[PDB]
Amino acid sequence: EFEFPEELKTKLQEHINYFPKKRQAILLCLHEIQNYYGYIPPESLKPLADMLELPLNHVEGVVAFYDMFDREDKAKYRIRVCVSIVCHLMGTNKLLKALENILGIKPGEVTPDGKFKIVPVQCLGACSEAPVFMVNDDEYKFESEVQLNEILSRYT
Amino acid sequence: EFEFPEELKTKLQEHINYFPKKRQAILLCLHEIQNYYGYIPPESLKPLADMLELPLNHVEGVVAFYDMFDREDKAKYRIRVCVSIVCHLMGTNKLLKALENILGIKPGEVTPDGKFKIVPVQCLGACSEAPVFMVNDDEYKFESEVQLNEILSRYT
Amino acid sequence: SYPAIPRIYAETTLNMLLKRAKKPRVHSIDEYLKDGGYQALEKALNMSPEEIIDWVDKSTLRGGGGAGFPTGKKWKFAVQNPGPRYFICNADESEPGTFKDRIIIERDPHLLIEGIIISSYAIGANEAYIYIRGEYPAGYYILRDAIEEAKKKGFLGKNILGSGFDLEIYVARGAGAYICGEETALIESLEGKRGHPRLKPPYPVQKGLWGKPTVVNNVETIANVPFIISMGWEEYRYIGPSDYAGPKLFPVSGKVKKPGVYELPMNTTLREVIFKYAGGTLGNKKVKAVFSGALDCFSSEELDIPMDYSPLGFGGTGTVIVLTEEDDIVEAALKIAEFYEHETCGQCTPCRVGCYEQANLLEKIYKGEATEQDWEGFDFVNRNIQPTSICGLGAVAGRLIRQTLEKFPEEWEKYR
Amino acid sequence: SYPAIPRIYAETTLNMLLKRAKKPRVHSIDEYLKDGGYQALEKALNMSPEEIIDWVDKSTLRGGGGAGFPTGKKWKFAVQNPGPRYFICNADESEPGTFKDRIIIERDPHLLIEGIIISSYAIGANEAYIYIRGEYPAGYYILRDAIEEAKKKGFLGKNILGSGFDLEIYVARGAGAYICGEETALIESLEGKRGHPRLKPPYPVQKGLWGKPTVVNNVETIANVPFIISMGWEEYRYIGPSDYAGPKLFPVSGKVKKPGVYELPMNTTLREVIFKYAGGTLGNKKVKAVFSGALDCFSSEELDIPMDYSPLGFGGTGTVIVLTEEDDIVEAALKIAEFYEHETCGQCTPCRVGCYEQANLLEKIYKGEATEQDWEGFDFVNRNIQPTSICGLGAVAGRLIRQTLEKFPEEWEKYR
Ligand SMILES: NC(=O)c1ccc[n+]([C@@H]2O[C@H](COP(=O)([O-])OP(=O)(O)OC[C@H]3O[C@@H](n4cnc5c(N)ncnc54)[C@H](O)[C@@H]3O)[C@@H](O)[C@H]2O)c1
Ligand SMILES: NC(=O)c1ccc[n+]([C@@H]2O[C@H](COP(=O)([O-])OP(=O)(O)OC[C@H]3O[C@@H](n4cnc5c(N)ncnc54)[C@H](O)[C@@H]3O)[C@@H](O)[C@H]2O)c1
Ligand SMILES: Cc1cc2c(cc1C)N(C[C@H](O)[C@H](O)[C@H](O)COP(=O)(O)O)c1[nH]c(=O)[nH]c(=O)c1N2
Ligand SMILES: Cc1cc2c(cc1C)N(C[C@H](O)[C@H](O)[C@H](O)COP(=O)(O)O)c1[nH]c(=O)[nH]c(=O)c1N2
Ligand code: SF4
Ligand code: SF4
Ligand code: FES
Ligand code: FES
Ligand SMILES: [Cl-]
Ligand SMILES: [Cl-]
Ligand SMILES: [Cl-]
Ligand SMILES: [Cl-]
Ligand SMILES: [Cl-]
Ligand SMILES: [Cl-]
Ligand code: NA
Ligand code: NA
Ligand code: NA
Ligand code: NA
Ligand code: NA
Ligand code: NA
Ligand code: NA
Ligand code: NA
Ligand code: NA
Repeated sequence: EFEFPEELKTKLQEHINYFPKKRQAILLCLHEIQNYYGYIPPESLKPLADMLELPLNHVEGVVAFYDMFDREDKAKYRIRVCVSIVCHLMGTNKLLKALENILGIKPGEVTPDGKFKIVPVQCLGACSEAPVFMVNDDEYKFESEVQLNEILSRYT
Repeated sequence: EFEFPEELKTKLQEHINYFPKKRQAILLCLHEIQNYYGYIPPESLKPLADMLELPLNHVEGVVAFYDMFDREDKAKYRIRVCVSIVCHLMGTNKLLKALENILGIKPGEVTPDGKFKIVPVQCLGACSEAPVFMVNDDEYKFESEVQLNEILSRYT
Repeated sequence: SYPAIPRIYAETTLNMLLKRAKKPRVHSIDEYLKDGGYQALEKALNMSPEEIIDWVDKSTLRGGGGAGFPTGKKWKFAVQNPGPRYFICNADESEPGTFKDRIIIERDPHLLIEGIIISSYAIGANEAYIYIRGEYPAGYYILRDAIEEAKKKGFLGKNILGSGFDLEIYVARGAGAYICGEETALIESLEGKRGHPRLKPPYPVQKGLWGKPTVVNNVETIANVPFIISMGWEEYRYIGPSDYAGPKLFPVSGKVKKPGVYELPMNTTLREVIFKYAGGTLGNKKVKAVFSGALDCFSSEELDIPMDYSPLGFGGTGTVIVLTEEDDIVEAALKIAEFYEHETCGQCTPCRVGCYEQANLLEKIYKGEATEQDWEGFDFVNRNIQPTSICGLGAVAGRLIRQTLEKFPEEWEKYR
Repeated sequence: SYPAIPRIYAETTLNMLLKRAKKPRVHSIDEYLKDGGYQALEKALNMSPEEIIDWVDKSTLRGGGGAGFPTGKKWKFAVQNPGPRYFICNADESEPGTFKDRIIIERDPHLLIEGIIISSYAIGANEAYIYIRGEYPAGYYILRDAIEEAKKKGFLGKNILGSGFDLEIYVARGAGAYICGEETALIESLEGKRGHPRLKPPYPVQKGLWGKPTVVNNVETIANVPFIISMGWEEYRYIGPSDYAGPKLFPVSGKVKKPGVYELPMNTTLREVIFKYAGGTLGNKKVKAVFSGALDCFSSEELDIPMDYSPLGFGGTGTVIVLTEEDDIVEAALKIAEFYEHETCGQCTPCRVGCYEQANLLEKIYKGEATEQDWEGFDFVNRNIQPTSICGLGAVAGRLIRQTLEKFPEEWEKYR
């Protein structure tokens, strides 16, 4: 009873044809699924397995292993906040506070509208620009509440 | 008198035997002679004419007609620089200037050691890669002096 | 191992002429065969010549050499005349901005060789020629090797595939004359003479190589023939508009982001070639002019024309040299004048003296060293290269420059 | 149009790896070619594979992934094993403080690509992979685009520049696991599985991707390879000290005025990195410690060490995280404990329970809720993460924290 939209099915198929073996495309497909729905829907896993020619069990264990994928909370925009040594030293707490002031949510939570979810992550490889956060694929240095608010206004 | 070395005479004979009629081989023969000597020797036209079973006059007329053949200047390497519209517009002059910086010569000139001659030519049929030059049969796009200097260093 | 060649960018929406040549490397016979190559030939040899001519006719294939003459019609004319007949592939490609044919020669030689063999069988020629400019040394060596490959696999020689049809393809090299691209001067050169055009008529199909019926076709033209036989003419005619059907190559150069060869249908506009396919202009500058090689000049008000052989269409070889708003049109016209100066063969007096004086006076104008008489003289000679001319070089050597004069008066007027 | 990227400061005294990547923008293939790009590749293809290995060997090039393994020697191990063989570029960069590789990926992709092609050729690999972390989406798209540019210019594909050498580079993305930067887990991930390290030996060069000889190298390592070929190994070895020659990248973060990536020779001291290059400390406060990522902790008494791979040297990835006098070392230790907690893959029991317990008990200590048993327990688990460990995470998860206990006893005693 579960079928991928055609515009998504095509993209998945592109990834599967890209490497010499189909199963190498698994994480790219999953990224694409999450990109499309705002999360990994559990019911998407069965047919992804078929296309990969993998057991469902293999696929489920992969989703659970890799921290970027999320099977619980649908969100349009994921605010990834680095909570590692350098960002913590240079003001992660000030960033989290500003996010709470603007949006009304803490790490782990989703805004009532389903728009924004704050995800605490380990070092994002931009430590010299600490404290660092991402908004989906975009990545920024936090300067101040007013600066953060302007940035967030660009995601509608 | 003048007589072609045996390894060249052989190659001239192969061209003359290739087409149904000997006289069709004239331009291949002349390309061959130019490849061998670095130019067309005036004294080579007489015996070539006998092999083609053509009058000397006919052969001389042909050499004068076709721009690729040079009877004046020996050179080991001919740098053919396109001077037609697309190369001129995209930076023939930068290539020539770079050529003067590296080699110490301008179009028409041979280096003292008889190694490089710069020949300005019309469109070479690589206009998308303008500005274009050849070094004998090798053809390249000019990017910069540093790139050109590296290429020219390959010809000893 | 072949001489170095720059890797010209190539892109196709149709995946035919450039199906292999979109990748910048030699494709040898095994790869060609794996892709179903030489099967069109086999199918051709099970058909009569007349039928092959008929398909090519109904395909609406036109000449890709620049004049756009109907190919099937050309062939029909040749076969009306008693044999023997000769077939010639014109690979002299020497017009400014034109580099479409060489990527076929250098990357997919078997598409051309297959086309030559079918074409030669169709007109009853047992002997065929490739005449390739001398500034394409790599193409020459590549073709020579591909012909041998075809021989070894029995696609050339006597009694090809048990058909009774004999063919050898000889490869000739030019040696620096643009004029040798003109079909009659080409033939003169193949006969071991200088490249002097002959008065047409007679056209080659009546009197050509050794005075015998001869078909001259362009490399691109011939590369369509395997597809026509393979797909049938109906499927071929679905490509693009019904009147001007099939793939066409477009070598695009100058002030565009993605210069290269594009395989496109002929209902594409000139605007589409530049902005949709070639990625727009360098620096997103406004288009000022397009030079159709050294033949025509289109202004920015003429970009919405089809790339076909219609009266209002771009026509020609499909050569698109783009100039933008900062490019001096007089400077560019001087380069076109200099080209014709260097390539008149000199048999016709107005062409001989006209091409020379056009360049020589235009240089004076350009450098600011022109007298009033030099100006008037320039105007006059530009308009008087054509009279008594026996070939198309003389007929057009003033055409593009005249067009700049008419379309950019303000910029010319400023050279006073 | 790529995703937004912070503009990380970069500075070089050598002008090699950061020649272009010192400017915070994408440098496309045209700019690369203008700087002589891809000429090293052309020189490489006219050498034998064996010759290239000798050059890389004689260059003294070591791995920039953190372990400093001699690169030449790694390659030599691979090629004594029967093919086919694979080349892998490790762009997982997920060590705390470490952001050196990304500026090459994002700013000068062709330097990396050129390196990959030469190295693949050197070890006879016809198929190569870049494995880039999922949290670098911009680097991913930038690499995809760059690979297309290279294909179009004929630097990738079949029969590269008439050499007979074939190569495709595939780009894979991670999805959140630090452990996937471990070379055997990376391979497992490339095979479409969970990132579980494998028992070594065998090393990848004997048995890696699909069980075949596989060379894994770090981005920075690979980026050196074009310079070695271009300059020759002799000239390259003139840079820095002759035992640890060539450029090295140093990502500096924390309490420095000019945080960013520095391209420097390896005779540079740690004190020079902080004070001569990185502008000294914020507020001119005294240096308390330097964290070499999550690997080592250096005190203020250890700043005059070379940034080389000698026993007494800084070593590692060159990551310099600076803490000053007011920064609480226990707080910083907690953050490091939390990192390992989140990244153990859990295959090994002491690493699984140890990484969790170290972080859990240290949190209690930090918050002032630790019993006497919690204290003694924390000490014990810290010393007992490594037993039975099959990869370097378990081997080092206690290491830095142990060093803080030895080097800052006064601060720890405050918490007890
Ligand atoms: N591709 C290049 O590199 C290049 C270079 C220079 C010029 N050109 C092109 O050359 C063109 C001019 O060529 P042309 O003078 O040969 O053109 P044309 O119109 O005189 O003839 C075109 C073709 O049709 C044939 N033909 C025409 N009428 C015929 C008839 N009644 N009977 C039999 N055959 C007939 C000719 O023999 C020839 O093969 C220009 O339009 C220019 O674009 C191309
Ligand atoms: N850059 C980052 O983001 C990052 C992240 C985590 C860890 N690291 C680094 O990882 C390092 C540890 O990595 P490791 O466990 O791979 O180190 P290692 O010393 O075990 O291996 C180093 C390299 O040499 C090879 N090698 C070693 N001995 C060999 C042998 N006998 N035969 C053949 N090949 C051999 C290995 O295959 C590997 O490629 C740490 O020093 C740390 O700095 C870096
Ligand atoms: C001065 C000059 C120069 C050329 C030409 C013409 C003239 C006037 N022609 C056109 C040629 O004479 C002839 O029309 C074609 O080769 C016929 O082939 P298609 O009918 O286009 O297949 C021409 N054609 C071609 O195929 N290649 C070339 O390089 C040239 N060059
Ligand atoms: C837990 C963990 C994590 C990583 C590593 C190790 C371990 C134990 N290694 C080192 C990797 O296994 C290997 O040594 C290098 O990739 C080999 O390349 P070089 O020889 O340094 O070029 C590693 N290397 C790298 O290039 N990038 C990375 O992100 C990581 N991450
Ligand atoms: S018109 Fe010009 S090029 Fe043509 S034959 Fe006459 S003189 Fe020669
Ligand atoms: S040491 Fe830790 S990270 Fe490494 S394999 Fe064992 S459990 Fe996994
Ligand atoms: S510690 Fe936050 S990006 Fe590195
Ligand atoms: S204008 Fe120079 S190659 Fe065409
Ligand atoms: Cl199943
Ligand atoms: Cl806190
Ligand atoms: Cl957390
Ligand atoms: Cl005589
Ligand atoms: Cl059949
Ligand atoms: Cl510079
Ligand atoms: Na080509
Ligand atoms: Na010619
Ligand atoms: Na004709
Ligand atoms: Na004409
Ligand atoms: Na910075
Ligand atoms: Na960057
Ligand atoms: Na990862
Ligand atoms: Na696994
Ligand atoms: Na190894």
